[PDB]
Amino acid sequence: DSKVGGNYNYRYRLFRKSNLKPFERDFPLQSYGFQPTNGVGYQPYRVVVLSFELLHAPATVCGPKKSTNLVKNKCVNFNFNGLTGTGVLTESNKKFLPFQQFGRDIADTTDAVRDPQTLEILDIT
Amino acid sequence: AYTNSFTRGVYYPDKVFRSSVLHSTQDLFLPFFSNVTWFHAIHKRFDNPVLPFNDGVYFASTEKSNIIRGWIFGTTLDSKTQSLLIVNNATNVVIKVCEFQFCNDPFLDVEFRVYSSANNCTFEYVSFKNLREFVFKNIDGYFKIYSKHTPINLVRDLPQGFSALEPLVDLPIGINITRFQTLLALAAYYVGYLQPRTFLLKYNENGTITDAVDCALD
Amino acid sequence: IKQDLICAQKFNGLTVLPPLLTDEMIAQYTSALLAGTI
Amino acid sequence: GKIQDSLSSTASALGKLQNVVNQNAQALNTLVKQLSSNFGAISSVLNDI
Ligand SMILES: *[C@@H]1O[C@H](CO)[C@@H](O)[C@H](O)[C@H]1NC(C)=O
Ligand SMILES: *[C@@H]1O[C@H](CO)[C@@H](O)[C@H](O)[C@H]1NC(C)=O
Ligand SMILES: *[C@@H]1O[C@H](CO)[C@@H](O)[C@H](O)[C@H]1NC(C)=O
Ligand SMILES: *[C@@H]1O[C@H](CO)[C@@H](O)[C@H](O)[C@H]1NC(C)=O
Ligand SMILES: *[C@@H]1O[C@H](CO)[C@@H](O)[C@H](O)[C@H]1NC(C)=O
Ligand SMILES: *[C@@H]1O[C@H](CO)[C@@H](O)[C@H](O)[C@H]1NC(C)=O
Repeated sequence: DSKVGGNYNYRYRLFRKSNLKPFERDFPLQSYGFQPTNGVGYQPYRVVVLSFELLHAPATVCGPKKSTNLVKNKCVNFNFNGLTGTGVLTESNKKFLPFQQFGRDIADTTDAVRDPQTLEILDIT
Repeated sequence: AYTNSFTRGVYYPDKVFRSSVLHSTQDLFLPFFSNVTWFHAIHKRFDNPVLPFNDGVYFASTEKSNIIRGWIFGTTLDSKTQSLLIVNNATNVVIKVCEFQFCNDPFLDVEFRVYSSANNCTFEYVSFKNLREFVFKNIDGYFKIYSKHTPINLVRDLPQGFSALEPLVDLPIGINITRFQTLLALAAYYVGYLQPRTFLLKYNENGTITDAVDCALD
Repeated sequence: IKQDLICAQKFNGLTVLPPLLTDEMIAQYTSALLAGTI
Repeated sequence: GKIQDSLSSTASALGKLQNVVNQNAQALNTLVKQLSSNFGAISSVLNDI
């Protein structure tokens, strides 16, 4: 991105009345002097920020891990969409509304989970 | 006009099931007994003004014959910036985020005279006797819509009762919203402004919250 | 015998031991003392 | 007999007892409630960390 003539298509906001709020987007706009002869620190550098948000909400994006057959009555190590723990899994009558996927106890600890493969609510003890 | 919002504006704050427990939660909720603004659809009266949208808004609609049919959200509403348009037309429900060019008075007829141009479209999806409670919220690029329907037999006021609100859809529109305007078909509709408040919710054994308490009402 | 607030307390390692003298032996002691007094 | 009606009528006469038992629960309650506290970390749950 450092054409010899000067890649002036890239530019930054030089002046602004006040500091902008986080994750906001908007002569106040001045072009970068990107040229191939520019030294280190002055060269063009591309930047990509992965701002993934992970509050307990239906997850949709994550890495390659093979799911396996779910077992009941026998307490095991478990990991549901990154939520790791250990306990027994039992059929639960606690009717999650169609948006709920996890349930938490008084101790801010998980006690009910909705399986990401079968839409069933299971109690963890 | 103004009306006392006796017991409304409450929604499930999170996606966690609880039962027989009192839970405290800080979230953008509608304060109880507030002066919600009242608009009418008579005969004569067809007011559809543009209302500011800050910190989320609670909408209530006492309707018969399905008069209220959508909403628009934006900050300029003149194609200079993006805008989110939600419509429930006679075939289906359509949501669409584009730099729409809007008319001064957008409305539907039983026509679709709501916008005149759609330059840059990014997100798109296509699917008194009644009362509809909605709570709209725009947080960090995600626009959440809570929605509940309830039968009523009342003439010209919001019923005095309690009913929790359940989320239906969350949209990654990511657009700047400052104002909004409801879409009418050619009933009554109340608008209230949400504030950051701490609440106390009473879950019953069935898990449906039955009572709500303010921490700062009095 | 655990097989709710009580269950939530218990699960985190906060267990309750039973008193040695159950209510029956306490009632027997009370009855004995009462009979002696009367 | 007056005692029998009194204990059948009022519930506060046994306050000195309930004040004990309630506290035994209440302290336990807050002893669990501190689990939700983060104490300055980025998350208050161990498995998350
Ligand atoms: C959103 O629009 C309003 C009104 O035009 C403006 O005051 C505000 O700065 C905008 N926010 C961002 C992040 O651009
Ligand atoms: C994923 O799970 C659902 C529900 O069990 C099932 O209907 C679907 O066929 C599954 N898809 C794949 C690719 O396994
Ligand atoms: C609501 O209306 C009453 C009566 O006119 C007025 O006294 C009060 O200040 C209003 N409150 C709000 C929040 O607008
Ligand atoms: C309703 O809106 C959808 C989406 O734009 C459109 O395809 C459909 O034709 C509309 N129906 C009517 C009756 O206008
Ligand atoms: C709308 O799209 C046109 C064509 O790509 C572009 O020139 C213009 O900058 C866009 N407007 C926006 C993104 O606000
Ligand atoms: C729970 O729902 C059942 C089924 O309608 C009902 O019989 C019962 O009274 C409800 N209990 C509570 C506390 O809401």
